[PDB]
Amino acid sequence: AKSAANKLDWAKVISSLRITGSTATQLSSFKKRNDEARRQLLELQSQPTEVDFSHY
Amino acid sequence: VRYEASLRQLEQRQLAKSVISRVQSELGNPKFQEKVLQQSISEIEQLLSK
Amino acid sequence: EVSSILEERIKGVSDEANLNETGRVLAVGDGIARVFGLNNIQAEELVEFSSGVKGMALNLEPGQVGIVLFGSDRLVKEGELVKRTGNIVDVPVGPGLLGRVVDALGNPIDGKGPIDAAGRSRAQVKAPGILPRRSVHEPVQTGLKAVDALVPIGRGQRELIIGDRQTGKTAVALDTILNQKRWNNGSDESKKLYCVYVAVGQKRSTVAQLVQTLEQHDAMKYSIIVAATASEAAPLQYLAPFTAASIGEWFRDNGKHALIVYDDLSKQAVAYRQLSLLLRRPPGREAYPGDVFYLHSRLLERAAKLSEKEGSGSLTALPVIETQGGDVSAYIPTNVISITDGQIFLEAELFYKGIRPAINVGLSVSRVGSAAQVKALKQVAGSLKLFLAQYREVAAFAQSDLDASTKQTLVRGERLTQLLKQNQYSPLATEEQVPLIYAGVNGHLDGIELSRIGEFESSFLSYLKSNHNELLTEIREKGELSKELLASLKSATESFVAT
Amino acid sequence: NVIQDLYLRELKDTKLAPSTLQDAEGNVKPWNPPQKPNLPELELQGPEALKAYTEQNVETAH
Repeated sequence: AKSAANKLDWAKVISSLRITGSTATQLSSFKKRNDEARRQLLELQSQPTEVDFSHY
Repeated sequence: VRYEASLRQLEQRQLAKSVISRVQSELGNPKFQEKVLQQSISEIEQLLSK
Repeated sequence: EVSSILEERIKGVSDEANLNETGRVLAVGDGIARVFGLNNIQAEELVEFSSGVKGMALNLEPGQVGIVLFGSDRLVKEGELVKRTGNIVDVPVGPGLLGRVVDALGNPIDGKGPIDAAGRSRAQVKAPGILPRRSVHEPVQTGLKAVDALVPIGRGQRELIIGDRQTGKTAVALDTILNQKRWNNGSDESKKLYCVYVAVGQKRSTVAQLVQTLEQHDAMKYSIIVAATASEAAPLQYLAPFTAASIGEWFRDNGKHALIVYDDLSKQAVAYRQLSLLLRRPPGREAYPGDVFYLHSRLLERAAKLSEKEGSGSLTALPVIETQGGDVSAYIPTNVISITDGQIFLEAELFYKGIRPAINVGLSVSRVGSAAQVKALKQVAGSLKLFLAQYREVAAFAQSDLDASTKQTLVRGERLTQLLKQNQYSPLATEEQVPLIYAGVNGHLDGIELSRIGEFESSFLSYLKSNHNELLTEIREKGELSKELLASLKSATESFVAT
Repeated sequence: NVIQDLYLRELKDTKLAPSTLQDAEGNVKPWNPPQKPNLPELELQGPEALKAYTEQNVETAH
């Protein structure tokens, strides 16, 4: 899931430990971390999608 | 909704100036006289009830 | 529509003057109408003018009775009929004022309509007797870490909040209201404090922000804000704490507990000064009227922890006094200090030095203190007082060759000081206060870097929430710390501290 | 009484006709409904990417 995405990401940090030359480990990590965090805060931010015509 | 509340307030001030006009109407007519008579007799009855 | 509401009200006018005592203004100056008539009148009675002004009758003199107008001068003029309401100042009281922002009179300034008030009770009601009180043993938790441990506050207590001018004095107060939400939500009415904030002289914009902040934290549903704003008249301002106290009395009388925060009595003094001088009563110290002590004491002794005869009920109080340039020798502060059973003394340097709460716990004292402190928290923070005391002495060692013992103290003290910071408008639960303090007490945090103290707290809390929310719950329900719990707590602390 | 009469007369005899929806429209925010979050183009196409990644990557330790 998302826990896999980050687990494999950080796994690659400790793999890059064993195979230095990381310059795009950070680009992979940054991009997935960012956009994963963007969608979750979006989905929690989400306005009710209807116009409240009940009360208002 | 904000304008709806505003329209209620505007309605209230509009309806206020109509009262000023009606006040001028009451004090103009010999309702001005006749209601003083009504008050007079009303006070007589009331003041007797004391 | 609105018109229909008006027709009903207009139908509701049919009253007639059936009163054998009236007055006619003789001269009106300074909001001190001096009225000719009113031969038989009860003292401080509420009186209604022709211009619909309401007043109280502070001076009953042999020839004239000097009403003080609650209204504006322009309205009143000579000769005006002065109807006698015949009721000494009384304001509606009941459970209805919960979640109601009301002006002093009792009218909703939040327009939530007529108060659900089961009585209108007079504003002067003498203080509970010697025998109607019992010793305090019920804590109240402000959620501010330093306050709850260093200056523990009970219930039905007097305890000053004397500090620097609008340096979020109000912020410190509001925080208490927020932490009380947690207990309030709790069903038992021993866990329900119905808080009352008495906003004196505070501008309507300021009180609007307060209202907004409270509404955001949904505190309105046990909160009452008696509002006497900057614009509100000096008689209303004078009677505003007295009126407020009466609202509190209903809850207390019903046997419940509640907390009334008089903010700030310094402005109450000025309003009374305005009245007194205008009523030509002799001036007194610091140009304040002489019986200002009698008033302030009278107000503050209507807060008490009532005996079990009186059904255990109470009205905790927390007066707020604003220091006029830190002059604590000033007449109004000195008086209040004597009356209060403890004071909390906020220092400007601390505020500037980013310590928020900026409470200087050096000169903060509570005379009831640890009597109504959580047992768990009492155990784990006697030491904390002593450590901090040393930290103060070893403060001056901040500037070369310096004993290791002092340096150890200094480190421990700084980490503790950082630990007791609590960002404004965030309260905390006691069950999460005690673990954090335990670590500091055991000096685990001495090792922890100052910068990492902030990170540590939340992390330790998260560690506790996952790993040992059994401990948190045990602390919560047992309310005491036992050697077995402290054993487990020490282990948990070690494990987290290691990471 | 006469007070009631005065009101009754005023209300009854003086009736407003409420303002148009158009006048209200000016005094309220109108509403323009945002349409489409846009569909981006497929990123890093061709074997330009495939070749780029295979060839570029070789940076590993000794």
